[PDB]
Amino acid sequence: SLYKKAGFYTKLLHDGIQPVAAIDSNFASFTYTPRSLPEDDTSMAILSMLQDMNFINNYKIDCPTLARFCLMVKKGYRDPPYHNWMHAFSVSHFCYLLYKNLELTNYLEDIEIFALFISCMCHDLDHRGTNNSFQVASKSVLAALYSSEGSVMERHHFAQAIAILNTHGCNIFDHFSRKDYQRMLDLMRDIILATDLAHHLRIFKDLQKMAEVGYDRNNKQHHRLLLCLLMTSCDLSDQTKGWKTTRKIAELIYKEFFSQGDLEKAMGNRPMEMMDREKAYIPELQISFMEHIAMPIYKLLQDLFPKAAELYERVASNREHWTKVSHKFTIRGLPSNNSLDFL
Ligand SMILES: C[C@@H](Nc1nc(Cl)nc2c1cnn2C)c1ccc(C(F)(F)F)cc1
Ligand SMILES: [Mg+2]
Ligand SMILES: [Zn+2]
Repeated sequence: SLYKKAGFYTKLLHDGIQPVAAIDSNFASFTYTPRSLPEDDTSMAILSMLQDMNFINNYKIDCPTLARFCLMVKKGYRDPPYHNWMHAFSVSHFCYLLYKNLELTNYLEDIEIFALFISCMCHDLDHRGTNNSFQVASKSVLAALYSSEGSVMERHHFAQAIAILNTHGCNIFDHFSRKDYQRMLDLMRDIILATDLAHHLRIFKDLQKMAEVGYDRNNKQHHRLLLCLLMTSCDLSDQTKGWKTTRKIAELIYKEFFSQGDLEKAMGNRPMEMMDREKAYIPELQISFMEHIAMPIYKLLQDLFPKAAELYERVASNREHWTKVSHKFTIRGLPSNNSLDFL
């Protein structure tokens, strides 16, 4: 359960921002797997995405400041199996794919899309590989700061994002007017807080109604709900990739969950069954997560954006693959080598 912080640029500045096609001809497609990209090329890819969406020119973003901001955000992640920089990078890449493939500009303001992308980058900053319940139980400093207000980790992720903006030479919004600077902070707060599953469970019935009635670009509330739905679709986007991606992410997520469970046992507390390596049956848990959480999110995305149908079909297909493969996975927890390659 020990996950370290690596701390407390020229290669990015000299080698100019790259055209996205030079990274991969499939870079702007829903079939691209951003986890395939070498970790050392991810900061360059973030810059390339912001340039391709024209955010650097439209918001007059200072490129050295942007390069420093990206490296600070990258260094802001610990190394648990799942909630690391590669997860934030892949979530950020999905936001870019929604911009490129759906008609985001016809649904949200440019500032809201910029905020969605920056939030994707920051949304799990300094994650400890433990959930909100653990913060409360371990009586952590984060729980002391935020438990009474809800969404402990998510409030921390946003505070970490703010601390980066406040770091000398990293303020990408420095030249913004007081009103626009504040709008960026408010958007980043609401978007990061939307990543708490408990918040998604609370606003579901309303997302279910926005799609039932239809999206209205003039309803300020429709903009807020959409950002919540889009942020959760970026968060769970590993489920929209190929079977091998969902299998590898299940391995990473459960290795992280099982480490929390071992830690709870060491503290003399009984962990949730899904976090207990002696009780959890991964295929059943994954199928339940896809049916209750991931599939309804992509079904809503499909209802609002017709071009998003392929995303929902891929999630449904992956859920079908888990059912069919379950007969070959006869054990609770993970095998001795922590790998699901046998599937
Ligand atoms: C922390 C993460 N939890 C998961 N739990 C399980 Cl059982 N499997 C998972 C994930 C993520 N990917 N997979 C495959 C999470 C859940 C819901 C959301 C939200 F709904 F809000 F979008 C955001 C993150
Ligand atoms: Mg999170
Ligand atoms: Zn996340």
